This record gives sequence, structure tokens and C-alpha cells, in this order.
Amino acid sequence: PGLQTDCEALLSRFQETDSVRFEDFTELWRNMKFGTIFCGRMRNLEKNMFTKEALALAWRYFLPPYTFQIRVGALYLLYGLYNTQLCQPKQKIRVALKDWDEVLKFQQDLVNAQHFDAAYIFRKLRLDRAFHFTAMPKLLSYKDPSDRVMKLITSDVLEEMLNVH
Amino acid sequence: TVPKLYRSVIEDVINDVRDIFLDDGVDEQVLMELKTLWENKLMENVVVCQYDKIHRSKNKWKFHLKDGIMNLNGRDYIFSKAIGDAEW
Amino acid sequence: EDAPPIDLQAPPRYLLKFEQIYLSKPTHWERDGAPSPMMPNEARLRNLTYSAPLYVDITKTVIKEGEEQLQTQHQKTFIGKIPIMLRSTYCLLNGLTDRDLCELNEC
Amino acid sequence: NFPEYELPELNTRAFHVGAFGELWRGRLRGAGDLSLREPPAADSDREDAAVARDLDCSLEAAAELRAVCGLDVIPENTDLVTLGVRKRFLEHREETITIDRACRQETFVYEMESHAIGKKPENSADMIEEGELILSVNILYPVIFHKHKEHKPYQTMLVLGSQKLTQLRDSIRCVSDLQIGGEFSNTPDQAPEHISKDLYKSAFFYFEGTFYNDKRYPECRDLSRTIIEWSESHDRGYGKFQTARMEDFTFNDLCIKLGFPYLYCHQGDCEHVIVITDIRLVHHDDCLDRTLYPLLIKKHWLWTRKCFVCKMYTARWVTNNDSFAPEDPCFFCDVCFRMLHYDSEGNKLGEFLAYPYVDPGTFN
Amino acid sequence: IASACLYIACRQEGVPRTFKEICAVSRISKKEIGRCFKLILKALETSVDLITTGDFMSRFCSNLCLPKQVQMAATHIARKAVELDLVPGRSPISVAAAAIYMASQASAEKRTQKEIGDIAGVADVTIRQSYRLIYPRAPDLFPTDFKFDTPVDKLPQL
Amino acid sequence: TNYKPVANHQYNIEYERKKKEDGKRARADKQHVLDMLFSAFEKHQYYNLKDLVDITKQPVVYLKEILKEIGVQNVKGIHKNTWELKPE
Amino acid sequence: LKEVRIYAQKFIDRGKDFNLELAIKTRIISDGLKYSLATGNWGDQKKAHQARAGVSQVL
Amino acid sequence: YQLYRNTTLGNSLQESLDELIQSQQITPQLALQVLLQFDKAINAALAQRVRNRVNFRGSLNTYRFCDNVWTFVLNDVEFREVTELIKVDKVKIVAC
Amino acid sequence: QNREQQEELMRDLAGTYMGHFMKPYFKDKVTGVGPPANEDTREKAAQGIKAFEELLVTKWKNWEKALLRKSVVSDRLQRLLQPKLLKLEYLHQKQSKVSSELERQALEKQGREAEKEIQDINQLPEEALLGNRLDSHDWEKISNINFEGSRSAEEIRKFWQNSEHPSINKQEWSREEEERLQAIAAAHGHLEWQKIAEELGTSRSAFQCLQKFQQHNKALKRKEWTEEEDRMLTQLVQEMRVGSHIPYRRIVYYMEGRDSMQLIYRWTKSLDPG
Amino acid sequence: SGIVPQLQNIVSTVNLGCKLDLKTIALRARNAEYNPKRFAAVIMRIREPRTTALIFSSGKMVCTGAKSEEQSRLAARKYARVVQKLGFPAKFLDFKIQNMVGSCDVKFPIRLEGLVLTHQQFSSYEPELFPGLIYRMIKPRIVLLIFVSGKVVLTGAKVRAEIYEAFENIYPILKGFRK
Ligand SMILES: [Zn+2]
Ligand SMILES: [Zn+2]
Repeated sequence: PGLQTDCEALLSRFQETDSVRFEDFTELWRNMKFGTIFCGRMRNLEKNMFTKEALALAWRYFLPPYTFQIRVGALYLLYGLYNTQLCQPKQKIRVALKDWDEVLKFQQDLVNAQHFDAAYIFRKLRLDRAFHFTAMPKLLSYKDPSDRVMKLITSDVLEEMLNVH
Repeated sequence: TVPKLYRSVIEDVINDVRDIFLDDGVDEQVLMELKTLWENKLMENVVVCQYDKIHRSKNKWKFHLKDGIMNLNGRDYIFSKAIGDAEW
Repeated sequence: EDAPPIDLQAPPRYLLKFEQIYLSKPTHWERDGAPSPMMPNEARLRNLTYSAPLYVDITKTVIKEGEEQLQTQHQKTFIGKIPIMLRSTYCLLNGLTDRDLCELNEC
Repeated sequence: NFPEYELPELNTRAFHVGAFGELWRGRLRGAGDLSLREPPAADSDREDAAVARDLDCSLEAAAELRAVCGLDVIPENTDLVTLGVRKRFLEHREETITIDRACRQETFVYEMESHAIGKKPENSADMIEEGELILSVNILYPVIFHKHKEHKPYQTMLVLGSQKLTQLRDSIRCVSDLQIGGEFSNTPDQAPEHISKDLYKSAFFYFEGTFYNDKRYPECRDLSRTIIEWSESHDRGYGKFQTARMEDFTFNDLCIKLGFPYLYCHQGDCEHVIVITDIRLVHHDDCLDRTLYPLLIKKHWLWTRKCFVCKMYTARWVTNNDSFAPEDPCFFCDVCFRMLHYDSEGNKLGEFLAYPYVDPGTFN
Repeated sequence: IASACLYIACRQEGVPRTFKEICAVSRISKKEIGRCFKLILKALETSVDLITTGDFMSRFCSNLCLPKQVQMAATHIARKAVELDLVPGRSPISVAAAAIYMASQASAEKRTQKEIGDIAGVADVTIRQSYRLIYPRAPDLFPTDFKFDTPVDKLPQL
Repeated sequence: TNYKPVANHQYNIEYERKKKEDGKRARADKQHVLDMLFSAFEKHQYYNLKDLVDITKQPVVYLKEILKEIGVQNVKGIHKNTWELKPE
Repeated sequence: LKEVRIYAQKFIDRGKDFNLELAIKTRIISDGLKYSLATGNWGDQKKAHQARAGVSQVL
Repeated sequence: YQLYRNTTLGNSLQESLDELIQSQQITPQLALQVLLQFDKAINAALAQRVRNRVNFRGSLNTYRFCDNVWTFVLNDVEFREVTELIKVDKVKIVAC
Repeated sequence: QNREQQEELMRDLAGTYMGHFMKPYFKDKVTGVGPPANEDTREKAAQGIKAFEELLVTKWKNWEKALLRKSVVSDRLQRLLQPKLLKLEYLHQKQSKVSSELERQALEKQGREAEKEIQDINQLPEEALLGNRLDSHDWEKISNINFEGSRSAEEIRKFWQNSEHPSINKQEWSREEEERLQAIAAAHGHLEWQKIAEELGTSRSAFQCLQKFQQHNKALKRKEWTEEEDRMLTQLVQEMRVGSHIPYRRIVYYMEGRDSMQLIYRWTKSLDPG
Repeated sequence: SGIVPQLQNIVSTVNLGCKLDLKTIALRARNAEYNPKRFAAVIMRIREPRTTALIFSSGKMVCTGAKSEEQSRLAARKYARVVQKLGFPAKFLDFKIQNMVGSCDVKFPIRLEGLVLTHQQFSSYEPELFPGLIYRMIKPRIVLLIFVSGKVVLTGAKVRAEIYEAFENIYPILKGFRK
């Protein structure tokens, strides 16, 4: 019910700063006052339902082909959300088998790329066991793109071409 | 459900030919005798029905048969609508 | 309205009644069939007749002697074209300000 | 194998559940959440050292990461988009209903959801092990109301990946495992000899072409046999077929799709659709127990058929061809049923075929 | 014969009418007009140029009350679609009706398939099928200088 | 909304369907036609060929050929010459 | 209406229903109105003998 | 109608009428009007006295259509009644 | 990879509803019928059983009552007319070949008699058309002709004979009627309901008499709590507990002489503090 | 060329040389059909040659549906023996082919408009009547239905050589318009 809007707003405000510092995220959290996003009269069912939906949203934002800045922002978002709930059983994040295989090398790169803020956030979210490791994503019954062009032609690609030419 | 149909048909024939028999002179007693003898008489496979549509596709016959009576294995069945397929 | 309903009998009986009349703006049809409003100046230059299409609502009721009556209405049936007097209520120039008339090459 | 989709949001390709559990367990060995132990200055140093080891950073770097990344009520203000709609809904409800008390149907599904999650076993010897592969199956309620063709009701059960089918079977609370048979038209007081559960114990699961027949309880039979009889002769779709024994077979021994309907037929004609909502690994904040584990966590709360003469009791008796009933299948509580028939010695009055009614809104 | 001659005259003059359009004004059915049309061509030893999607755009769009910009977009879409061979073997009227539906849905003046079929004489199913063939390459077919009231990405699902 | 394009007029498909459903009149045997032909003569002394065809439900050519052998044409100046079902 | 009756009579006689649109001859009103204003002969072209002349003049 | 006076019911009608006429207490006329009414009544009832769906699959061997009556000869045909299944080796269907 | 994604999207465009998997889960492709019945289903049908479909009760709609009235009237007319129609046709066919003028006049007299009887029939008022609320009609003809098939024959039959036939008093209960009901109930004992419906001096069926007695029977509910009632209620609540919101209906249906209202009131006021 | 056309249907005729009753044949033949209210002939189908024979009161029979000249002759002789068995003096006079439909595929989508503009004197392509082009070859009198998928349906022939000649003539003309 409009939560996607505020989530995308936070993601955009973060990717505009071009930061990987969780301090900028903490400031954006205090300014947009997400400490209230869950606050409000809900009994228990709307509460945990909306929490499930918000976590699923932040997770699907975390995945490719979304930008690295957007991905780290969604990771910080998952962290903040899961760490900020009202229900006693802190709803877990639904993590697939296919997406885990890529989140592995993403965490590895974050360690490698000296982005230790997001790396520690992810290690913490694993340490407190916030993950329900499902088979197929969410359940089953019944965008900021990544251009291939730049994957094909880079500044380095054209530079090597001109050097060899 | 077959015998209920036959009871209905028998009653039908009786209340229909009642006036005919009172007209030509046949007393009601002879009529009830016919009824009883017929009921007692009640105690190869053939389907007698009305085809609503018989379609053919080069081998595949598709029958849509209206109200009909069958004699499957000596026991006689009733049907009010019978779709069916067959291969030539 | 004054026209008597048309009664056909030759058995099924058909009745036709012309209910209501509709008149559209003076229209011209290009050879390709596209309608377009006909300006009086275009009619003068291209030797067209300044006429408005005439439509009538017709109700068709049929009695088949089976005690069943089927009634269908053919809304806005084209029955011809009426020449339009210029600057009359049904003319395109009606209700146009003097500035609008000049834009249409009308005095 | 991989849970890879078959359709975008409706199905996946058939995969071996055991291999899926094995892949998850392997990719989480020694670095996974597979502890199942509830959360509890000296520990700060150990945490910093672990962070330094895992992230290839200095102890000071670990300490500052821990400090900076630290964690960071009803009325609201300073609106946002979703907070705006929430506040508006709340104020609308404020001008609206005078009794804020939570609806009795929300509390029902909620309590059914959180009935026994976070309840650890008192034995701690049968407690499930790590990677126990919870499958959240939902069985479709049978069509016992007209409204159940429109929106197909269902009950969700948290089956275990080692729960050994004929355990799910023995636990599904349908009402076709009830309904003492026999017609009591001259017996007002008759001992119920055998519920349909006892009489017709045969049942089977249809999963990916294969049948799994409840060959236990040798008073059982092969309900799948009939189907095979006409899949071999006069092929009407469905091609090839297979059959198994369902007794040795446990869950995660299958090769199934998710979100794809599968069959559970018990008592011969009652049909139950066994869609698998999702397979998720075991995690704490649930029961972790084994005894109560099939865990029906959702049920429909159906309607309860009351007596037709008085409306103060439930329908214990269903009568047909009655001599006093306005409707043909007429539902009588025991009190009035004893008073419209069986007078002064328990002898039939008029004519009626009276069968015992279970009133499925009450049971299972 | 008169109905078939009327059909041939429209083709010869460069303003073809569909067989259905000629049948609407004639008591003779479409099948009988089409049969007489073939015989008349044989008898006269004459021919008629093949109909193109642009031969019907002006009448179909004008009857649907579409603006000139939408008519131009529909004319371009059908002509480009035929050139790109996205609708091989389709009747030109079916392609034009689908193009009009595509152009109509991309502008303020939106027309349903039933509306376009009634004027075009094409069943809404046929418009759906032809539209579904050109929908994938919608951005390529539209004119470059077209103002999309509804973005090409959000074109109607079918 | 007038003269909307259509492949066939509704009044025309219904008439076409009725003609197909009814089917062409069959050429029955001479004896049956003769027996039915004379029974018609009983009701009315004089019969018109167009109306007589409906009673016989036979092809016009076939009816004329059989009627020609026995029936004769009598010229009436009031309306027209009609057929006579009397052999003499 | 005279030709609508005549046209519909032929179809109803044959036992088939008639198309109302095909019964209407739009030339009757379009050309009849146009001819009287075009020529000034007032009435019918066939009956021009009794038709009043000079009613319509070029402005 | 000369179609439905061949089943067990119609055969019973014919046999009962034969026994009664051979007893010299009814006239053949009353018998034939009774038969004609039997045909009308069975045509009417056999229409709206039943509603059980059946669907049969078989291999058609011989068919024939004279004077608007179909005559099929199905072999190894199964009749799916509402609930049960009947199997018959050979059945003659007569349809008109 | 891109072409695999395109193929996935195409199959998404080309991608059953969980409606096609209801009771006949195994439907055929050449037909629509399922598999034959199971020997377990045979055994269960025998020894008697009520399938789920056979237990469905739909509340009767206002218009269905008028439809059934019109149906009964029309079919009574048809059954009364068929004999006279056949009589008249037989008389006409006899006249066609009698060739005897005195016999022809006798036949024309009989035909006039038949026509007169038919005119009396088609002028028979609604009362004689109704019947004796227990007569027979081709109800299987009704359910398939007048009704689309929404109601079984026997269902319509019981509704008509017991409930809908206009010979059943549908008026409101007068003080005198309610008095007499309880008076006769006491005189016979609260068991002999057919005789009470008879003795009531009105055509109300035993069903309605029992209804009007129960709706004012005070012994229907116990109204007074005892300790064993409380013990049983506590045991049941603890057995079928879910936290809060105990299902009071499924508890009542294990107790005798109580309804959910009194159970709620007791559990709230004297079985937990507050 | 390289593509040989597969025959699909062959209408031949034969003269029995004796008048027949259609009622007798129809009542006494196995797979006969005869509804004179719709068509005055007896339609007798047989399975092995898979053919449909129309038999007429005059004694003339037409066998259709066989996919070979020899196979058509054999089906005709089968129907002849059938009629002979039902009690008639059947004979076998002037068994003569009257049509042979062939069909083949060239394996490439064709541009029709190019073809109709190139051979306007032959092709009669109207996609609102029949979505195929109709090329009326003249040297052999054979009508060719050409479709956008490349399916060519030749018809009107009187011998197999005629279909072969016609398709070889039409092949390069289509090769020229491969889309
Ligand atoms: Zn069940
Ligand atoms: Zn009761």
C-alpha cells in the first residue's frame, strides 16, 4: 500500500549520494524517520503481513540486475527493516537457492572491494539467522537496468582496441 | 433408475388409453388386466436413440445422441444425452 | 411521426415505426469514404450541396403467430440528406463569432 | 536438484526434494544458520576478532564497524507515502467502528498460525536435526459447500522432510474419516459400530505420475489400480503410469513440482489436492518438536449446520424421504429428531431414512 | 454482378471497399460478390492492384473518429509491419485494424477491439491475433515523432 | 454505425440455413404420388399447379410429367388455364 | 415508405426476413430535396407539368 | 414412430397385446391405438424423465444411413455411465 | 542466455486452474468424464453413506416457490388433458372411416361431450388444480423441464407435499393458536406431534407445530449452571484451545442444554478472573 | 528442382453399365450412406485403399480419396465387385481418371505481392477471400495454390506427369520470391 514508494525513495536517496558508508544510510533513516514505518496501530496480522511484504520487497531489490549502489542500499534496507520490527517472531528473509549462489560471490566481492560496511552488515544478518532458506522464492500455489552494451564495450575495451590498432 | 421410468411410462399409457377404452367399450377391468400382464411381462446389444448430430472427421466419428435406450449385456439402461466417439 | 406505421403481412406480421429524427452537421465524404464537416465555402468552390445527413430511429416488431413478439430498434437509420440553409440553427456557421466566420473565409 | 521455475509464478520443474535439501545443507556447512539455538564485554573482543578474520580487516576496523553499524509507539507524524495511507485508514476507522476489538476471524487464522511456533520439545531427544527440510503443504478442503467450488478452501500443514508419508496421511483431519455408516430408521439408540476411518483404511497419494498406495493395514486395497485399468486401455490422456507402496517412502524421496496440484484420495471418493506451497529449511522460532510436527497451522472454520426445527443445537441427524420434513435432506438435532419420530417406545413414526450426521463444521 | 462491379470500380479508382463493406450495402452475400468479382475480372481480361493497409486507414480512422496524428501512426504501423513481415499471410484489413488498435491505444482517443472491428468488419479475435504479432516490435513500428499518451511499454496486455 | 461491414446478412443466413435444413424435394415413386395426388383431388375439384406442388411436395418437373399423363389442362378465361386432376 | 413497403413485401412474400437498411432508398429524400432547390421546379421532376416554377432562384 | 417398440418394454407391450387379442376380449384396433399412444408416451417421457450423463468410446466397424436412420456396429465399446463403466464386445446403434 | 530468456518468456506467453483438478481429478482428454467408481466407493455407497454432494442444502428462493406452483398447476393440467385429447382424436379418426350416418351422429355427440369436458378442464379453478397435497405429479419431469435441474425430484416433492402446498396454514400464530399448541403438547406429552398438528384445529404440519413449541419451550435450554457443567466446559475449552477465541460452537456441540451465548457468558463471568 | 510432389487425392470414374436402385444398394451394402433429400447418390467408404465411392442410379461411379492411380483402380474394382455381389450386372467400363491433387512444400516463405505483380495475367490473389495465391498454369492446365508458408497445392491434373511438369515449371518462379 505505497511501501514500495518509500523503499524506492530511500534506495534513490542513497544511490544519489554514491556512498557505501552505512553512516549515510543511518542518516537517511533518521531523516526519513523509518523508525515509524512499522509504528502504528496494527493488531498482529496486518503487522507481520506487512513486515513479510516489506522484507520481500527489500530482498527483490537486493538482487541483480540492480546497480551495486542500489544493491548495497537494499542490503542496508533489509538490515534496518529486519532489525526494526514489533512482532516477537522477527520475520525472516526469504532466500532462494538460486539467489544464494550469487549472493555468495556478491558478499565475496564486497569483502574484496574493501566495502567492509556492507560485508559486516551481511555477516551480521547471517549471524542473527534472519534467513529462511526456501526452495522457490516467497511461496507457490495454483527498474535500474544493467546495460549489456557497457559489458560489451567499455572504456578499457576501446582503450585496448586503440592500443593494438 | 430404469424401473421408475417404466412405472411412469406405464401409468402414462394407462391414463391415456383409459378414455379410449371407455369409448370403444373396453371396461376398466380389462385395462387393469392389460396393465398387470404388461408389468409381469417386464420381468444382443442394441441402442435405440435419436441422433442429435453425427459428425465424421476422416476416421473419427463423434455421435451426439438424444434420449435413448440400451440393451448392454441383457440389462437395459436409459440415457437422456450420450456423447460418444469411435474410430473407423 | 404522422406517417402511419408500415404493416407487412404475407403468417408473420412485421411492423415498422419511425420514432425520432436526428440531423448531423453538413458533412462531405471524400472519395476514400472519410467524412468531414463541409464548410459553405468548400461547397461553393467544389460545387457541393450543403446538406446534413438525416437519421431516423426505426422500431421493427415482428409477430410470428406463435404468441411471441420480437422488437428491435434500428437507432439512427440514414434516410437521406437535407440541404441546410446557411446561418440557420443547423448550419455550421450558427453561433460563430464574426472572428470565427472570417477564419472560415465567410463574410 | 534446482528449484528452477517451469512457469513464471505458478509452477516449477520436478526436482528431487532430497537432493535439494542436500544442496542447501552442503552450501551451509560450518557457515550456516543450522544451529537452532535461541539467542543469549568479553564477547565483544571475540566478535571483533571473528569480524576481522572473516572480512580481512584490523581489530580496530572490526570495532569501529561494530560501533557504527549498531541498531538504529502507535501515534505517527511527519508523514510518508505508506504512513500516509496507514494514518488515513486509521482515522477513517476511528470515525467508523465504535468497537475496536479485533475480529474473531482474524484472531482465528492468527492463532492457528502461531499456535505452536516457538514451542521447544520437552524431551530434547526427538528434536529435529539441522537441515530437516520443512515442506509447507496445503491440502484442499473437499467440496462440502457450494461456496467451495468458487474459492477453494484449504488447510496448511508443515510436513517434515523425513516425516514418512502414512504419517501425513494418518494426520490429515478430514471428515470423510468419520460418518458412521448405516441407516437408522428403526434404531433411535444405536451403538456406532465403526467410523469410516476404521472400515475403509485404503488411500493413496498421486505424485508425478506415480501412485503411492497405503499398503499398510492389510484391511486396505489398491485404489490406484482402477485408474491404471483405463490408462492402459483406451488411452484418454495421461500416457504412462506408475505405482509405489507409500509405506517405505518418506518425504524428500520424491521428484515433485511446487505449486502444482497432486492428489490424496482417502475413503475411495473423497479427493484432496496436495499443492506444495514451498520447501524451506528448518529454522528456529518454530516448534522444532517432532511429535506434534505435521502441524495443521491453518483451517477454514467452516459453517455449522444447525437443527432445522430449533436453531439452538447442531445437526446430529440427517433424514430423507421424511413425512414431516419440509426439505428432503433435513437436519435435526437429537432432541427434536427424537420428537418428530420414535414416539413413546422408540418406534418409527410415518416414514423416514435417518442417517447419523457429523456436521463437518464441528469436526476437523 | 452489380455488387461485384461496384467492388471492382472502387479498386480501380484507388479507394477500395472491403467485400464486407460492399455486402453491407447489398442484399448479395460476401461469398457471391467474391465469386462474381473473379468472373468479371476473367470476362473483362482486366486486373485490380493489390490492396494495401493504407487503402483503408482514412475511412476506418475517420469512421472511428481518430485524430490525424493517430491515423498517421496507424498508417505507419501497418506499412512498417508489412515491410518488416511481422504479419505474413494476414489480410490487409486485419493488419490495418490491429494497427489502428495499436495507434488508438497509444493516444488519448482509445478504441476497443469491438469498436474497431465493427467499422473494419473484422472480428475482435482477428484483431487480437494480428495485434499480438505486431505488439512485440511496437516501438519500432510507431512513428519517431509520435506523442505517446500511453507509453509504448504500457501498451494494453493481450 | 450504419451499414456496418458484414460477410452475410442475418436474414440471409437464416433463409440459407432453413433451405439447407429442409433440403431439396425428393422424387418419390409414381404410385405413392398418384395415391396422394388423387386424395388431394377429393378435397377440391380444381387445383392450381403452384398450390398442388405443395400438397404433393414433389419436384415441379416430376409432378408435371406424372400429372401430364393423366391430368389435363383446362383453359379458364376468368383467371388462367389450370390443371384438371380428373383423368377424363 | 412506399418503397420500404414494396421492398419488404418481396422478401416477406418469399418467407425470408428483410434487412431494414437495404429497404431504405436514401436517394428519395436526398435527390428530391436537391432537385427542387437545384432547378426551382417545385414538386416532382416527373410531374413538372404542374410544378410551380421560379420558387428557387440563384441568389 | 416404429423405433422404440423393440426394447424389453416394447416387446412386453407387443407380447401382452398378443396374449390379450388371442383371448378374444379386445379388438386389434384398440391394440394398435394403444401401441401408437405407447409410442407417443415413451417419446415424451424418455425425453424429460431422465438426466444421467453417459459417454462411450469404441471402434466403429460398420455404419449405414438409409431413410434418415443411422445404424452403427461398434466393437469393444465402453459406456461410462454417471458412476460405473459397462463393457460390451459388440453393439448395434440405431439412430432416428 | 538471452535466447534462453526469450524462450522462457515465450513459454510464459504459452503457459490449468486448480479447477480442472476437483473431484474428478483424473479427467479424460477425449471426453470430460473421470475414472470409473472405486470398489471402496461401492462398499461405501452400500451399507449406506451420505456423500458430500447429497448433503448440500440450498435455502429456497422466493421465485422458486412461484415456479413450483406454476409447474404443479401446468403438469396437473397436462395429465388431465392427455386422456381427453386422445379420446377426441380417436373419435375423429373413427368418424373419418365410419361411413355410417347414425353412427356418425353418435360419434359427433361423443365428440361434443369430449370438447365440453375439455372446456370444463381449462376452466377448472386453481383449487381443484392444486390437489390434496399428497397426490402425484411427474416431479422428475418438473425438475428437468420447469427447473433447469437445480433441484432433485424428491426434494421438490417433499417441499411441495410438506411445505409449499397452499393447504398449509402460513399465517402468523395467534395467541389462541400458541395456547392450543402447548395445551395439546402437554396433553399428549411433548412427543406426539402428528396428532397435535391434527388436533390443533388448523392445517399446520407437525413440523411447524414443533417449531412454534420449541421457539417458546423453556426446557430447551437449562438456564441454570451446575458445577459439572463448569468442569466439562473447562475441559473442553482447554482441549480445543487455540490461545484466545475458543470456538464456542464446536464446544456447544459437545455439551447438552447449552448454547454459545450462555457458554460465552459463563466463561467470561465466572470461569476466568475479570 | 529437387522436390517431388506428394499426391493427396485422386478422383476417377468408372461405368458399371447397368442401372441400379439406390435403396437396394444402400440397405444391403456395408458402409453405404444414402440420403436422397440431400444428394442423389450412394456414398460407400472402404478402409484399405481408404476411399470414398459415390455410386449413381445411372451406373456411373466415382472413386475419390485414393492416393495412387493403381490404388484408385483397385478401389474401383472393389466397389464394382461389391455392387456385383448385391445382385446387379456390374461391369468395368472406361475407368478414367478425372483429377489428381498433388501437394508439396518448397521450405521457404514466399512474398505473394511480388508474384501477383509479376504474373498479374495468371495469379488471382485476394487475401480476403482465400489467403493463398492461385496461379493458373496454362501450358499444363493445372491450378496451383501457393501460400505464404511455401505450401504448393497443385490440382486439376489428369496424370502424374502433368503435376510433375507443372511443379517443375513453377519452381524457379517461386525461388525468385523467397522471402
Ligand atoms: Zn476427505
Ligand atoms: Zn431441534
